[PDB]
Amino acid sequence: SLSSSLKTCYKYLNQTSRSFAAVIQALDGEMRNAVCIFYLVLRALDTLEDDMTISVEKKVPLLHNFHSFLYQPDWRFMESKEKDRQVLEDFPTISLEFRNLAEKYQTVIADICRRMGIGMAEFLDKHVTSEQEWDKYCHYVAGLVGIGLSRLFSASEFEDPLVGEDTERANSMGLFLQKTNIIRDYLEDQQGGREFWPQEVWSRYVKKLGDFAKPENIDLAVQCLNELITNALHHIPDVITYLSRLRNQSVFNFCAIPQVMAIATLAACYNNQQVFKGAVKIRKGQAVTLMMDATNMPAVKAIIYQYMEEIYHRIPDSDPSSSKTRQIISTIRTQ
Ligand code: NI
Repeated sequence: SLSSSLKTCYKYLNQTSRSFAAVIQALDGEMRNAVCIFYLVLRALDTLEDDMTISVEKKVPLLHNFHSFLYQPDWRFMESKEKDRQVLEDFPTISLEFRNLAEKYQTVIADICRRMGIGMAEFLDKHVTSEQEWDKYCHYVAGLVGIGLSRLFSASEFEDPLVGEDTERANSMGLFLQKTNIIRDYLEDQQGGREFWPQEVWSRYVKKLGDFAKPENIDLAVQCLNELITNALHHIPDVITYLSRLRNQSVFNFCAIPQVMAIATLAACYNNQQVFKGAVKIRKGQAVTLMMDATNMPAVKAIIYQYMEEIYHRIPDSDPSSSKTRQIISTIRTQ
């Protein structure tokens, strides 16, 4: 039932999303192709942004005008040295399918690309300073994905207008995933010369973000870790509100699975020295269980509440964020 070009698009989706691909492919009806194409367009944009072999002077024009390449049938980019470069080399195939989408989906995807390109370009030289700047960066690379998705769901009418309307809750969905990834990936990012932890926070502990990798600094590193985890937890009430408003089963699964994965991850990272020694992962069986069970509101709430309990009873009295961590958890639990 797929055209030659759509066949190729799903192949790329599987190459670049692994799974998530199966969850996307389970989306009902018109949502499936819309989300598949949105994901590929975002992957192409992110592939440009990530590629350190592309100079800033070359990269900014590509970021600024990426949204316009969607309407340029022959546009491709042949000089990338990144893992997912096939989506850039074969962009014509993706944009062809994009232009085959209903106009209501095109409008959303183009708007999000435009906005993300501008934001990504703003952050190419600079690192993240304040907590407000952390939220801004996360909005650009992840919050806008949540906003775009929510707008696609409402436009398809498989979800209520409210989903696309409430940009704040949609933004939180994205910020929660992105902050979680940033926290978990401290060491991987360090070894790759990337710095995403906000300076207003870490500079309360060490003189350079890299100092957290030093074993004499483990206590300070964990305090900072716990502070950032506490920050991320503030998004959980919005995540619960967002999930609670979904009436489509395939949408609910698509939305809930990454969020329950993120919470399991934050729970694993909390007060955990191993964050600064390797990549803390969810144990493989457990990850598949959470995926398999993340299917209705009572079940997801029960999961989040259990993980919040595991954090709560691990909070060291001596942690400088201990009071705040307890308070957000009590807030999450009583929703
Ligand atoms: Ni420009």
